[PDB]
Amino acid sequence: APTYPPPPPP
Amino acid sequence: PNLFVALYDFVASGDNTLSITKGEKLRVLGYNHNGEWCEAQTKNGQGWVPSNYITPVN
Repeated sequence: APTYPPPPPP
Repeated sequence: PNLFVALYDFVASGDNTLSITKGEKLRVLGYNHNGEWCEAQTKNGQGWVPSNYITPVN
């Protein structure tokens, strides 16, 4: 998985 | 059971992430260590999407 956080949902 | 639907569009930011469209169905394989990313399968391929961007359906 990506090391960075996912975007927040709207 | 691992059958889900996308709540929001998500554009792949590279690094094994998968683009998904609202309304699209996915199969979930699992989650990363903190549950923030979900590894999923759709007709467009397989990759990581935000866990919050999807939900079970049926």
